[PDB]
Parts: sequence; structure tokens; C-alpha cells
Amino acid sequence: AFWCSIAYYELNQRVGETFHASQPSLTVDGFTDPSNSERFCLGLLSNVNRNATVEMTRRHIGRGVRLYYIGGEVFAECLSDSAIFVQSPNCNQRYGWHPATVCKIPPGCNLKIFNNQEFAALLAQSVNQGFEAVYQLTRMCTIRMSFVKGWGAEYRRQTVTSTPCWIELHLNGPLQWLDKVLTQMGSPSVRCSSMS
Amino acid sequence: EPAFWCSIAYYELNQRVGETFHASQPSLTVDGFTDPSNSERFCLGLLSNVNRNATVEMTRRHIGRGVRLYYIGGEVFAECLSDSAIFVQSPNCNQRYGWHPATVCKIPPGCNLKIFNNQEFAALLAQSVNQGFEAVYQLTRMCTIRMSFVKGWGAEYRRQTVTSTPCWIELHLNGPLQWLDKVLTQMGSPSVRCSSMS
Amino acid sequence: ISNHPAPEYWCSIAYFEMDVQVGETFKVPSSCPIVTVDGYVDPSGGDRFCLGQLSNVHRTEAIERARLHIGKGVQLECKGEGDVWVRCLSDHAVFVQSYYLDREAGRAPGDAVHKIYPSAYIKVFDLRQCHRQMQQQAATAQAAAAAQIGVDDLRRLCILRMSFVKGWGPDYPRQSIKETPCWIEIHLHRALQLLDEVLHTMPIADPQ
Repeated sequence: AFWCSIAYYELNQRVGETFHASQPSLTVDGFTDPSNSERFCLGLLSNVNRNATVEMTRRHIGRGVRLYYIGGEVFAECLSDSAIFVQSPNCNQRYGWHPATVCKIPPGCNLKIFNNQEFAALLAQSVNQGFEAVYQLTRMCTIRMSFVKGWGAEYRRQTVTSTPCWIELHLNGPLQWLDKVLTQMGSPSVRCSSMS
Repeated sequence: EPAFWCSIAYYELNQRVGETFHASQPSLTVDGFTDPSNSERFCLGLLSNVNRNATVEMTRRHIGRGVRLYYIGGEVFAECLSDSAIFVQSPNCNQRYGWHPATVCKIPPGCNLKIFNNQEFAALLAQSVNQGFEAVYQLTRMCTIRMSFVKGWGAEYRRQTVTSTPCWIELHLNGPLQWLDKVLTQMGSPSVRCSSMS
Repeated sequence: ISNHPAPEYWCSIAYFEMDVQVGETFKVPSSCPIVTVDGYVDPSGGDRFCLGQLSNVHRTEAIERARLHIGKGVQLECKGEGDVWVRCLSDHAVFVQSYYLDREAGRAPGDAVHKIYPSAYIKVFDLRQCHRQMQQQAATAQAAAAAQIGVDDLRRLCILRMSFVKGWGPDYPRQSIKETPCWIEIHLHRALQLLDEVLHTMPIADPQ
């Protein structure tokens, strides 16, 4: 019962504690309410080594983004007055572009960032491919979002760690199903030594 | 007696990764799989690390069923469910066999080992009230145990520090720490004052 | 000051050792008006936050030293809806950073380090003064915005920093608190709740 946890980052620095969503519809904003099972307020998260750009970008996070669990799908609605970029391997693989594809969500818009059935079907056909193929599906249970600034293909910020303010989502549901398969996939092919 | 008999922290080299895990049941396994909501399983497989390199990503593939920790009576055992050995550094155990406190014991796959013993610790805590605050404060290291997955460290290996290993955890025995606290809050204070500038 | 429900926790404490947060944030329930942050080792939360039981790989020879002297440390008490008091139960001094204390000294915001003496019981935060000072900033912005201060600048008003043993500031080898061997940053929840309210009244209208 949490359907997803969310971790906030500032560049490549993990900032703040992990937020656990207990409500089917919440919001990740740049405000300071410390106790909202429906509001992951980033404004109250400190970072002793925070630079000007980060601080500046935090100011435009505003009402941020609204994530919400309709049936077996997750949606992200940009409440902020600035765009929010989403990198959902589950969402991209739907339109087809190289999983590492970042999709811009202009203010007032909203995108379907994840679909269970889709994932479950991708987990099923993976069992035949092998341990390795299944172990990598954890990436499919993750979604990365940047606030105000974009990244990836031709925003000269090629990696998330370059953005000032981004967040990572872990879908517990899918992770649990993956785990049940994983504990049955046997052992890896490629081996390893204790000294190397 | 504490709600959680221990807390486990996962690390990748010299970096903390994931949240701190608190064990409530007398049994828990630290494996490399992905279940996020099991009070008996601390799944490291779901934990992400943006600064993760190749070697860590490879070692995480061999954690497998990981290690199983038991709290039977007043002792703690570590069992290697992983098809790769695990390496433990438990002062409490090391002393019990007379090994340099920084000894790292190798637990082959399928093997187990008594990693900690309460009565032993309690005794050490007692015959220390005779050495002063300093001596007691340092009994906190006795309450912490470090394990490394797949890769060994310390003598016998090239990796001399646990922070050099790809995947390792650090346990804190709450019970022992609690008993220690009671004796600390009474040991007075250190003699060598500390400047407010040095 | 406000009518909405009181916070679950009345503050959050994050321990540090230089520029690195050691251990996880300590949340004090509003039902625990007084909390103790000592250098002892009892893991059980409750009313005691024992810094002596926190591990750190980066920890040095100089910090293990200072940590040894935290002792009974200090205490943080919540009196009126959001007013915090401090009482140094330590044998050693403690250095506090407070706006309420800066103002009281006729000093500018952040232009002063307050050293508390053992056994001292001083007030370090006034919710009302904080609340006021927030709208104070929100007002000038609504103005400097139409005439043409962010969340990280004003959230400071709801924060408290305290260094154990060593001191920083313009009379010590240490220039910033990120240089002390061991300290803590306290976030007052009520002050933050009022801030969440004020933030909604700063007509975004800032422009990009």
C-alpha cells in the first residue's frame, strides 16, 4: 500500500527523504507543507551544498506536477507554470522512441506515464529471454521527471544528473510482480570472482 | 526490548544507497531482489544509485538470495543464501576467537556463522565501567557489524577497506546499543577538554 | 496565528558532520514538547536523538574527538503553537543560529552566531515574528513584481542551525557551519505550514 515511492534529486545529489505515496492522487510541488500524504513538498527540503541555479529553478517548480493512479495507469499533470520533462521507458516504448526518450509536458497538459498491463506483458515475454532480460525490467518500474529544465536529446543537458531539479518514481506494484518472477529465474550466465 | 532488534544500512563503495531498514521480525533476508514491501526482506535489487559504476552493477547481479539474519535467543546468525560468499566483520565474533578486531570472516555459500552474542557483549560492557568513559563510548563499534556481498576485503585481499567493496551493509544491534546507553549516561564525561576552535 | 490542524511533528532534526548529513532525519511528534539531542547512544527514538550512535565512513579523527564531548547535548522545547526554546545540558557550549536572536541583538539576518552557555535556557524562535516576517517578504515581492526573494530564502525563517562544541563565525577558524565537526539543522513544522500558506499568496506571476 504505497503504489510508489519518490526520491528527489538536485543534479546528482540525492536531496531529502524518500516520499511514500499512500494516496491514489498526490502532488509534488515546490511548497513547504511538511505533512501531506498527498503532497511531496520539495520547498522544505534543504541542501547545504545547493547552488544558485538549483535555488533559482526551485522557485519555478510552483504547484509542480500531479501524479495520479487511475485504475492500472499513472498520469502526470503539469501544474507548474514551467514545463516538466518525463522519461518513462514504459511510455516511450508505447510511441516507440529509444526508451531513454524525454517527453516534454507543457503547463496545463498531462501524459499517461505508465501502464500496468503493458508492463506485465513485457515481463511475461521476458521470462523466455533469460535472467538478465528480467533483471533489467527494474528500469521499467522507474520514471524520471525534471522540473523547469529539460535534458536528453538536444537540450544540451544530456543526462538527468545535469538538471537542477528532478525526481525519480519507483512503482511498487510492478516491482512486486517483477520480484515474484525474479526469484524463479534461476541464476545469471555471466559469472564473477571474489577478488576482481 | 526494542521494537526492531536492528537497523541495516546499504552502501555501494563509500556511498549510502537506499533508506535505512529496520527489522521487526526475528528473521529477515537482505537479498538482491525487488520486493519493496516485505518486513522480512530488505530487497537491494530495487534500490537505485545514479553514480553506480559497472563493477557495482555486476556484483548486484550475484547477491541473489543474499544473506539471512537470525535472532535466536540472544545470538545473531548470518547465513549465506547467495551462490557467492559473504564477508563479515563482527568485533564481537572476532574477539570470541581472538582475531584482530578488524578481521573479516568469509562465509561460503550455504554456510552460516554466529555473528553476535548478547551475554558476551553484556560482560564486556561490565568489566569496562572500570576503564572510564572513553572505553565505554568505544563499545558502540561492538554494536555494529559490516558485511560485503561477493567481494571480500581486509587482509587476504587487495581491497583493504569495506568502502572499497561494491555492495556492503552495516548493522546496528539496538538491544546492545540500548544497554550501552544506560551505562554511558552515567560514565560522567571525558577528561581532555575540547577547544571550541581546534 | 492560524486555525488549520496542528502538525504531526513540531520539528525535524538533521544531524551533520561538516558538509555531509550523517544519519537520518529525526522527527519529533507534537506530543513531545521537549526533545533531547545528546551524544549518547540509545537508538530508540522517542524523546532522545542520540548522535553518538550515528555512523559515518567519512568521519575523521577530529570529529570522533568532538563527538565525544556532545554529552547530554541540548534540548528543544515547543511552547506556543510554534515557539522553540533551547537549554544547553552539555558541559560544553553550543552555537545557535536564529533570526529571532539576531533581531533581538539589533544585528542583520544571519550576521551573528549566538553562543549558549551550559545550563542556559533561552528562547530561540517566535512563531508570530516569523509569520509576520514572511508576509513581510511576500508583500515587497508582490510589489517588486509589479514594479518590474524565493522559497529557499524565506524557508530559512523556519529553520534553526546548531553546532555542538566547536563554533564558526567571524571569530573562529571555521567560517561557515558546514565546517564544524558536528551540528544539526532544525525545521519548525508550524512555521513551515504558515509558509505554505504565504507561498500561495505570492502571485506566481514571476517571470520565467
